[PDB]
Amino acid sequence: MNRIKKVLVANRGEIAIRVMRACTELKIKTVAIYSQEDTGSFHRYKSDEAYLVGAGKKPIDAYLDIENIIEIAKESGADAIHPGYGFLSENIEFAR
Amino acid sequence: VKAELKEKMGYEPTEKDVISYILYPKVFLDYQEMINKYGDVTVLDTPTFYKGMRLGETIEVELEKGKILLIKLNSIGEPIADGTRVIYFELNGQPR
Repeated sequence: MNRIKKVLVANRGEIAIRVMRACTELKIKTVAIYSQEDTGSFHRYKSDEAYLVGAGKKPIDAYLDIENIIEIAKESGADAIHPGYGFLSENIEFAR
Repeated sequence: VKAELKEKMGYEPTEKDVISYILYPKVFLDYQEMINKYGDVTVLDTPTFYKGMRLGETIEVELEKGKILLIKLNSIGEPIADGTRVIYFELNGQPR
């Protein structure tokens, strides 16, 4: 693996995990993100690191806090971000 | 002595390490043995250093410029036969 050493998984649940599995299979470190209501979801324990994201936000709004996620991405050292499906998967502003 | 210490210590000592050893030999090794076990504790906030952590508490520790450990203590394990018990943490969101 070349220029991605670490990746952020900008999603939750099944899909989040599948990505983590892929990374680990490729010796890529992984970073998870969880909303307040998802402190329990076992996708957050499946990563190499994890941070809360949508602070004070309504539960669905929490995984869409674009700006927050980038700060988290930048503070983590994440070379790249995988948005999975749903949420910010198709959001242009984030992609840009 | 500088060689005595080097053999006593894991590696090659600095000039300062030496005088200290000469002045306080019993303690300097004891200090070394302790730093090997727990690492550079100088960094922990004082309350944590003397009082450890409360349950569900989260703290940050700066090991170096820009290198912060988010640490949360979730719960404490029950003792087993020989008194050992598992402590349950989240170092960087990742359960440990």
